[PDB]
Amino acid sequence: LIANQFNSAIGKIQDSLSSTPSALGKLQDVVNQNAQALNTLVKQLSSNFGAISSVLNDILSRLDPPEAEVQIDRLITGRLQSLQTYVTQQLIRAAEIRASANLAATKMSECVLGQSKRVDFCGKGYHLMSFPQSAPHGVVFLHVTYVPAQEKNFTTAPAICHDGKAHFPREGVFVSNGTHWFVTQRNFYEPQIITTDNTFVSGNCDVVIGIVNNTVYDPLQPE
Amino acid sequence: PVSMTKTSVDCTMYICGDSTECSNLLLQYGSFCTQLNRALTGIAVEQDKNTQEVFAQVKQIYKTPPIKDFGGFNFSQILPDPSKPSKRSPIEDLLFNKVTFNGLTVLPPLLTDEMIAQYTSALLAGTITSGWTFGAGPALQIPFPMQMAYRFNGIGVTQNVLYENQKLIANQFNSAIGKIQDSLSSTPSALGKLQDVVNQNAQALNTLVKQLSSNFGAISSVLNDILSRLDPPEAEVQIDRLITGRLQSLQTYVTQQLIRAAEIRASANLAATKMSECVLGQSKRVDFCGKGYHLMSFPQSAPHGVVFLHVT
Amino acid sequence: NVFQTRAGCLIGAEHVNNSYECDIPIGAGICASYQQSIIAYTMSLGAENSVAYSNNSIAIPTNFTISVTTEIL
Ligand SMILES: *[C@@H]1O[C@H](CO)[C@@H](O[C@@H]2O[C@H](CO)[C@@H](O)[C@H](O)[C@H]2NC(C)=O)[C@H](O)[C@H]1NC(C)=O
Ligand SMILES: *[C@@H]1O[C@H](CO)[C@@H](O[C@@H]2O[C@H](CO)[C@@H](O)[C@H](O)[C@H]2NC(C)=O)[C@H](O)[C@H]1NC(C)=O
Ligand SMILES: *[C@@H]1O[C@H](CO)[C@@H](O[C@@H]2O[C@H](CO)[C@@H](O)[C@H](O)[C@H]2NC(C)=O)[C@H](O)[C@H]1NC(C)=O
Ligand SMILES: *[C@@H]1O[C@H](CO)[C@@H](O[C@@H]2O[C@H](CO)[C@@H](O)[C@H](O)[C@H]2NC(C)=O)[C@H](O)[C@H]1NC(C)=O
Ligand SMILES: *[C@@H]1O[C@H](CO)[C@@H](O)[C@H](O)[C@H]1NC(C)=O
Ligand SMILES: *[C@@H]1O[C@H](CO)[C@@H](O)[C@H](O)[C@H]1NC(C)=O
Ligand SMILES: *[C@@H]1O[C@H](CO)[C@@H](O)[C@H](O)[C@H]1NC(C)=O
Repeated sequence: LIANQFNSAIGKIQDSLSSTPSALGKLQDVVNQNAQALNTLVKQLSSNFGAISSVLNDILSRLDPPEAEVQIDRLITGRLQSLQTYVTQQLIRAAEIRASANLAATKMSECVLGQSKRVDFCGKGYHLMSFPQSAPHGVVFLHVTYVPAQEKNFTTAPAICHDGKAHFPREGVFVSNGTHWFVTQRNFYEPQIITTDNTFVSGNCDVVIGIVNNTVYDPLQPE
Repeated sequence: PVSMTKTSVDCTMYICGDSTECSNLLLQYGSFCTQLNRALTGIAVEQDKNTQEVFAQVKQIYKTPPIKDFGGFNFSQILPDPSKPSKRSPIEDLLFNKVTFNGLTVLPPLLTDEMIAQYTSALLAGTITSGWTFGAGPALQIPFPMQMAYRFNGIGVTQNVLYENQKLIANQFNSAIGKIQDSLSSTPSALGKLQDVVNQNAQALNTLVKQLSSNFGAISSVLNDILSRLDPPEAEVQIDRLITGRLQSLQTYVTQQLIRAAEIRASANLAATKMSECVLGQSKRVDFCGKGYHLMSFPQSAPHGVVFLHVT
Repeated sequence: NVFQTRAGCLIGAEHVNNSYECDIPIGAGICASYQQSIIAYTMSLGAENSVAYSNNSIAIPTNFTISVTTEIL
């Protein structure tokens, strides 16, 4: 069943990526920002900035150097200002991209090379494993996680009183199905008979609040 | 801090006011402040993205039971108070009380303070009634002492200690929760981090506005005076100097805003990580969720920020 | 027709009592979407949920799903 669920999830992920054009919007946003910055930088070359013309060749072939120097200086000032603006924007965007790349490297180290206990760091749910995938100017992580489902109601007690002693669950939790009491793991309903090898004794039945009466099986009594 | 105030500054109204000749002269510089407007709008959108990433992490809006009996622990200082006409917890109210044209506009945030308070209430109710389960799937109810027994077991202490000292631990928790409010009320410098962001943005706007009274070598710092005292062929010379100075001031403001927005985005990503790990679960990372061995965390909304109560 | 919000006022969108997930952010809790005309509403943070809590009730999953999600960086 787990293998079938894993295969179905992989197929659904592939279909969702194929049928939705907005899935990869982050990389497209980065590409669009870079391309638009380049386009603006190039289009800045058609501005007079106060000069007689925006073309250096026209200014050169129309005026003598002593009078064309002012126009060339105005063009130089404008173009240098535009280039500095572009460079500053590129530096800021590069810093943002470096932060994103550091995050991606951390996710690759912790989600793929191992199992991460960090909540929601490697996908929503209890992280099981991850698979890296290459993308143009980016990385796509396939987070495989365990999502519990089909829960039901149980009556729980903090401890079990037996022979004037308090028993606490060693690994799981005490539950009741209506008439009997069992001990089951916290993330999955696998009830078991309350014995002395899955509970531990600490004190009497006078300190714990809400302790209930039940019989603790002893595996040695039959023999 | 999570987000800062969203400011939109217009080119033609700031540099040139309502002067058509100044706009015609400004057209010669190209598309400098199409870029400036775009950058400011991008920062404005990023602020709403920060708030969404921090607070909008849960899908459902969980509610606490009408009868609030959690085995001696009481959360009256962090649960919403229906008596006030704000649906804020007392600590959130104290936090909201501690914090104190020329083409400039302030865009209201996408999420109002009441909606952020609803998100915080949903997270608190989920943590109280279901522990860390609601952050990783369906919300499974669990008695609060039993959840604290799990959290005690998560730091290397057997769960019988909590059951044998339940009322003592509840008393200690309540006392610390009350001391948090007393310390916040009695110390005006507690919320310095948020006030720094507020002060920096206000100072930047004030300097940008005060740059409108600079001559920049022109005969006057008022464009109307230059237009009313000179003919075009001479007035354009003065208007050029004014345009250069005002444009470079606006570019400086935009660059400073971009860098400070990068700062705020880094802080908001850290806040989102802390909400995902310290609040929605129990973290084994040392000093990430407060000094000591982490037991749990409680989020609280603050104006342009988030406050975590790390129980350890 | 004409609606007054905190972020200015909106002309050409019909204000409704209903609440849906935000489609086009307007501001101050107001969002707009196309249904057939353009409607403006107050965004809903999610479905209402109230988990039944008592001192002695627990919920334990009995079954599970393996879920795979994508994260792009
Ligand atoms: C709670 O669990 C117990 C233990 O499995 C159930 O008792 C069993 O009931 C079935 C059906 O009547 C019998 O065939 C078994 O012999 C019983 N086992 C024992 C050990 O007595 C009990 O019915 C369950 N109760 C509910 C309400 O589901
Ligand atoms: C659980 O069982 C214990 C005994 O194992 C019960 O304690 C008895 O309580 C009665 C009524 O107060 C006393 O007269 C007895 O002396 C107690 N016995 C012991 C050994 O202390 C206890 O009441 C039971 N709990 C429930 C809920 O029925
Ligand atoms: C929860 O703790 C709070 C601490 O503020 C208690 O609220 C105060 O209770 C005293 C009586 O003990 C009243 O005089 C105050 O007016 C209360 N303050 C407020 C703001 O309501 C509250 O009683 C405690 N709850 C329980 C169940 O013990
Ligand atoms: C746990 O969940 C899986 C699916 O998530 C259930 O498998 C289904 O079982 C029914 C009943 O036999 C079949 O009709 C379906 O085709 C199965 N689906 C899949 C995907 O295999 C499974 O039954 C659940 N377990 C229990 C005990 O209810
Ligand atoms: C448990 O019982 C409560 C009682 O109100 C009910 O609301 C809830 O749906 C039940 N839980 C399950 C998992 O069926
Ligand atoms: C749960 O609440 C009821 C009602 O007061 C009480 O009688 C019962 O003892 C409580 N259980 C525990 C374990 O505190
Ligand atoms: C929206 O709901 C309120 C309820 O207070 C009602 O008075 C109002 O008329 C409704 N708006 C419209 C457009 O029907």
